Amino acid sequence: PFYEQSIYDVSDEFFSLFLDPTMAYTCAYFEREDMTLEEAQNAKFDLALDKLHLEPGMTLLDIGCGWGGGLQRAIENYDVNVIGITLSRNQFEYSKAKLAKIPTERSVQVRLQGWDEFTDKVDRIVSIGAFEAFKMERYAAFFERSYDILPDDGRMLLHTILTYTQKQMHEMGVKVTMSDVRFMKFIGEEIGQLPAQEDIFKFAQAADFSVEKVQLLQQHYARTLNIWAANLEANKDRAIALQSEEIYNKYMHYLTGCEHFFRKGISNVGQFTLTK
Ligand SMILES: CCNC(=N)NC(=O)Nc1c(CC)cccc1CC
Ligand SMILES: [Cl-]
Ligand SMILES: [Mg+2]
Repeated sequence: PFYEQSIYDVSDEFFSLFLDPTMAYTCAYFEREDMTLEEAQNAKFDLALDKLHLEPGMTLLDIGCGWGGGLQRAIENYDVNVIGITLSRNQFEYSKAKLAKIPTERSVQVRLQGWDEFTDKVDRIVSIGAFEAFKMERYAAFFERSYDILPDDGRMLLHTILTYTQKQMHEMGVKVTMSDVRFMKFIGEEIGQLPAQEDIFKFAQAADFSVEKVQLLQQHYARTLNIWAANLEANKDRAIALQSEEIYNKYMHYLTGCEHFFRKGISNVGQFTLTK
């Protein structure tokens, strides 16, 4: 009967207190065990981009380009035109300015645009950590739009957090405690729908994609979240100064709780190679 500060309300400066310098907010890939967080984030973008079989002169679309680290690796390591789209104004301005400083002989575009608006023809698509925000009632249209803008040899790499069914968690030996259910409720009131592995298969193969590979990075995310949490704790006083002890505690709770979910087996994260 009235109108009444969440983790969403934090500034980009707040995220720089605990993300690596490239501002990746998605699962890293510790290709070597002694990699730093930044090296492992680079390795995760490189892992994704390598699966696209990019050739010189192709155009690459990044759906949900975040703070731009994925397209930075694409511009630096491939001779391709890139288009990045995002619906975040902060990330749009950040990525446009970050990417403008990179030498290139190709075209580079960053747009404030959603996927349901995107009509350009592109040769390859990467989408890292954008799918989690889609509603399942939008899944079909997403894969259809992606399929239609690709050519006949088109490839797409979809990277997304995944959940398990109750039966799967049963068979796997994953016993969900009350603190796990308390945490899933916490995610409701502070963070709506996550796909299972089989869902990506269903909706991608319904849109005439073929699934050629799924790669699961469960324990890489546990390590990613562990490092994020250690960084934020190192920067606690600054985090509380920018925000509040309330917000610092919520973010630490959220990072360490998510870490626990990946470590114990409740959550996973997959890269899906889709071909046309
Ligand atoms: C939908 C857009 N978001 C992503 N794809 N991924 C994250 O939000 N990852 C993440 C998680 C998830 C386990 C927990 C704490 C903090 C972060 C990022 C800083
Ligand atoms: Cl990212
Ligand atoms: Mg992304």
